[PDB]
Amino acid sequence: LRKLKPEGNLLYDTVRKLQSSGKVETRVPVRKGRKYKQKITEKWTHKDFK
Amino acid sequence: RKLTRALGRGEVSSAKRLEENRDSYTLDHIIKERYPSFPDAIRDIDDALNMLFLFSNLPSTNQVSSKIINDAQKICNQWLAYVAKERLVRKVFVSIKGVYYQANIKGEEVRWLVPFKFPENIPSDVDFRIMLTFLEFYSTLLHFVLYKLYTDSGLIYPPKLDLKKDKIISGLSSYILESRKYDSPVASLFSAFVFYVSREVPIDILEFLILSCGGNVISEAAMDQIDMSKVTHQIVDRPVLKNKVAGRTYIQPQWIFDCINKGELVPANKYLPGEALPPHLSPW
Amino acid sequence: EYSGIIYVSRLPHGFHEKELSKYFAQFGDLKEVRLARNKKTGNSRHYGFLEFVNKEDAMIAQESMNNYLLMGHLLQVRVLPKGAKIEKLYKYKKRVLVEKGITKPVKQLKDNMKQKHEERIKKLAKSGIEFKW
Amino acid sequence: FVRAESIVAKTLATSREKERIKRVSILEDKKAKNETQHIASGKDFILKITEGLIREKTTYDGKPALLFIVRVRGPLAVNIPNKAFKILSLLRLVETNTGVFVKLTKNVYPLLKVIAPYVVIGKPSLSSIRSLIQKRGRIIYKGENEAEPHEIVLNDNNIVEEQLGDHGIICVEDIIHEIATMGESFSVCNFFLQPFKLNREVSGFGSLNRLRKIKQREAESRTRQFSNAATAPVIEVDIDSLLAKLN
Amino acid sequence: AIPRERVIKAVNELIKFTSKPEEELKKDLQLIVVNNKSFTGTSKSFKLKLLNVKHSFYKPWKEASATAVKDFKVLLILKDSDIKKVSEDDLFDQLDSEGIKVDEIICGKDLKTVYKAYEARNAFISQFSLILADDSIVTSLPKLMGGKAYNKVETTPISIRTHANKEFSLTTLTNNIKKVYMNQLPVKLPRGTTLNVHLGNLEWLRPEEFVDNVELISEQLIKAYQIRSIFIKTNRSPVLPLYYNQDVLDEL
Amino acid sequence: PEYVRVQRQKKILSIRLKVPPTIAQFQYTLDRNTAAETFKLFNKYRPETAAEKKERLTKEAAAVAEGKSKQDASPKPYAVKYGLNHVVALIENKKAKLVLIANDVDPIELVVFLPALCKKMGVPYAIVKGKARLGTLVNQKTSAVAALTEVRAEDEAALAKLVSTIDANFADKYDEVKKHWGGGILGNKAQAKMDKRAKNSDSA
RNA sequence: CCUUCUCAAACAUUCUGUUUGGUAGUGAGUGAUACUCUUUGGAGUUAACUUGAAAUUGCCUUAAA
Repeated sequence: LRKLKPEGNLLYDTVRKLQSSGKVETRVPVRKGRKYKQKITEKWTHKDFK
Repeated sequence: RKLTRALGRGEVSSAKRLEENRDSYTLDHIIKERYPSFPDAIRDIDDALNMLFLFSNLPSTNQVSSKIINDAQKICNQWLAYVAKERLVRKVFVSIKGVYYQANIKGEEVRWLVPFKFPENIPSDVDFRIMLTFLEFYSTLLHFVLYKLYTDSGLIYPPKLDLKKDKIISGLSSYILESRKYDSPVASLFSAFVFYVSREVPIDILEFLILSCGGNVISEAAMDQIDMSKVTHQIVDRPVLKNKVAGRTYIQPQWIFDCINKGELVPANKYLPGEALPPHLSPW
Repeated sequence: EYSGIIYVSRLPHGFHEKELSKYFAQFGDLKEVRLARNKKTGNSRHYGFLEFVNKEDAMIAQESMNNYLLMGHLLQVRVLPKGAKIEKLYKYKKRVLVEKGITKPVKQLKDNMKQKHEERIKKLAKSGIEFKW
Repeated sequence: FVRAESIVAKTLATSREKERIKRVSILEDKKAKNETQHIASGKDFILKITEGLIREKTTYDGKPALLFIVRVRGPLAVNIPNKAFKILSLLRLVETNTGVFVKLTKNVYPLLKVIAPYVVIGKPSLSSIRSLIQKRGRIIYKGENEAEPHEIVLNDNNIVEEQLGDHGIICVEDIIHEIATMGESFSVCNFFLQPFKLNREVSGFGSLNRLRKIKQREAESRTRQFSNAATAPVIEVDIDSLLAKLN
Repeated sequence: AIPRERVIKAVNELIKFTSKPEEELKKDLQLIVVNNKSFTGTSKSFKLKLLNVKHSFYKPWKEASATAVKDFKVLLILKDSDIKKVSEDDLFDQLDSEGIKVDEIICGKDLKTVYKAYEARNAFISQFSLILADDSIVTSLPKLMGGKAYNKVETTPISIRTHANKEFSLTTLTNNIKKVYMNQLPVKLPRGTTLNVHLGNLEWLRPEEFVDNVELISEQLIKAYQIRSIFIKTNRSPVLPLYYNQDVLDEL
Repeated sequence: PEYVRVQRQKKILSIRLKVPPTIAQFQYTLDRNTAAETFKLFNKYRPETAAEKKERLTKEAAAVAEGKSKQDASPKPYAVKYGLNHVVALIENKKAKLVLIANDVDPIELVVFLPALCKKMGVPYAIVKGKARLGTLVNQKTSAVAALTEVRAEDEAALAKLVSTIDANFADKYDEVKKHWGGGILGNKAQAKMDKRAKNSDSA
């Protein structure tokens, strides 16, 4: 028995069980989203500096 | 937002006073409304023990803070000590994914899996936050269940523990039970026996079974820090065991598993190293 | 027409030449930098000089640091007049002690002491002191 | 931008740390030469913080003892001197919050005195060692297709026999026994353990997490000391609590 | 031993030189210069040797300072945690019987917070002419009070054993300060052959007391450092070669 | 939203319109370095929080219940003065050592005379940007002013150094505030129009 | 924009006695009396006094954003 090597991951099994129960939605992980550049501009306190 | 204001104003003492003046939300009302007829709550217990035994084994990491892992290990040790004191175990099934378990609970069956105590990688692809919320719900549910099971038996809860025992092996010996026949046969199996175990065999998964059967257990790992005057058996799995005492019996760890699966106390001549064990003779 | 040479003073301890180079380099390239130090010790004298490759950069850096409090010191800087030919300002280090004796024979210094005793007696007698022997 | 005040404070803290390292190396050379006539103290010392906090002191006595060094951030203004950087690289304590076991010895005790501010020290409980080994075990690889230059997690017990079996070492429980027992060839197990990278005490930067980090820094200031005397006893924090917090 | 009659003639000549007439206060100081082949091993050392004395030389010093603007005072320093235990009354009730008094007690944390701003550090240190400090805190003092205090023997801290048995036995500190006031004449040991002890104003002690003190000091110095030569002088006076040992030169 | 355009047009009018010298002395604020040093110094003497005040009240009550020297056992207080009327009263006495002045008080008239009265009495003063920063140390949403009538002897040297730094950075650097009326900046489109006109009038 | 060496031994039980070791400083300036050597090349020391930490030029990163 000391030779035994664990295989797989129990977390994947619990996630598959929660999905088979229907309790949780499943989908590809989302990434950071922004449809626009989010334009930056210098502050007036700095822009007026000479 | 109030803590953010207290931190941005520089009055850290006000932030400490605000942190002291708050309490976490309790789910117990949800546990009551969701599971009337407490045995019906036992019907869903299988997912709770599984998720808790899973989270207890994974290494501490970000989004865990390890406090949840500590509460899970505590609840698992308490449930194991209760199953051992009540000798509720009835079947076992070792597997590559872990050591499966089964035990009666007021006559209801309750299967559960115990992950092997080895490091495991985190894929990070799963939504960990939902697993943490499910773990919190299952923790509140199993906490209420263990409280009811302890009050029904009259044992004090939460059980007291000797801190020195936690510093040695942190095993099932922690959280000793005490009050404020046996199932015949599966309970009190190996009665009066005092087993010994080699270091290579697992100590937690095996000691819990021999203790739930009522047999005494000792491990060489306890000798690393610190009698063997009463041992009647010595589990061993080394490819070439060191010269055994003629008066002491020796057997492979597998012998306990089939003996629990059957309860017939199969002869010791089988499972003697290095002889190959029967594959599993699994109950299911 | 002020030169790009710059004078500095009231430097906090540990503001060695490496720090003055790392900080003033952000304003622009500097042909040289140095700091005064005691000849007998490595401690800084809390004043130094610098030279910018561009004269405008020197006055620009001087405009900001002229009253820049730092480590409790009211740091000051004044652009030097034309030229000023930054001077030696040697980077003195803590000189090690070194013995150079004894080398003369012990009999010679012993006779010199035996003579100097009577010489000091005659000298104190020259001052009117009555001490004898 | 360098923000001159920052580089100035850093240069001052580095000069102070270098003066402390010179004061420690002078006593180390005087002890290696056995010129005890001028040394400030004739014996090594060690101290154990305990929970205003209780404190105690005892001579090291030269007896070997297990220890688990844990890298820690700070002092904030001190850039690492090359001497301390080499002493840390010898212990492989890069990536702060990294930890590694060490066999304390009279030859190794002075080295801890130089890195003492950089790392906390203590005596982990055997259960803490079992947890550290079973939670974050990792192993180096060689030969052995998919490629050798790749670390692998410590799961297969058979690899411990394939690699450490020339010494008679067996499944990881035998390594745990060799580490707790401080047995022969224990250093080979230390090199084979791939020192654990303990997780940082708390992720945060939120308001509540900022309060937690403030309380942690306050406890660290209450515990850690920077006397820089070159003779102050090494601190011996209860490592089991730090591991229960970090693990 | 050095002849006592020669020291008597020397102190009489010094009394004559000072009897000739605030410059007189500068001119009245007495000292005993001493030479050696290599003091302190060539390494710098701020430590002072507590020379033995047959009489309370500090008592006349305070008795003269009480009428003088110098306003002689004794500073005290202890472990930073020990200041809370050492109430001023605990020293007052014990030291009034001897008539000595400590003007102030100062924690070592005070030197780094309130006695910084070097102008104030000198204005405060100048008031005291006999600093005292714990054996442990004294090593940290130079980083705190600075090196200017060590330039003068009056401002240099004197070690005191507050902890004979560990954890603050007060009687140790009491008897130690008493002996330091009544039977000790601390003096620094600097680099180079030159050295001298501060005997204080010539007017205070009687000439026989100065002779006995110079004799005990020369005896302890010959026993300890094998002084190459000895001299005594009034501040402006030329050194008097009252005694010298040629035998020390043979080891040079 | 109409309030947004209203405040924006108000700022544009404050920028475009000429200003008397007594106004616009604000925005010649102390430099961020000396201001951060002044706030690091003021932070040591923040007013006691109400919890600490109740703790000191319980301490003095326990002392009077058994001890002697009622209301005298406590150490002398040390906290920055912040009341506007109290700050003006501290001037012309004259116990004040320094008088901070927020540049962004909503009624500009409330503080326009403070710099002049400080120059008349000679008390050191400076116009730190932001009333909220002055109020954060005060344990109040806004205070508009700060002052130090007393300080610990250990901090007296740092206070004199900060006073000399504020003087060198403001009292001398901004001596010209008495003249050279502000608010003369023109609009961007009008600036480009006048520039193109001046270029075409005398250049190709 | 950091903050400084805040104790170690031996005889000894003395309600602390004795002995040893451990201590590199902000710099500049004024200035009186001298010692050692060293080979005139001059280095190490020796009462005294001023000061806003003052000053004109001596060949490892989750303490981020």
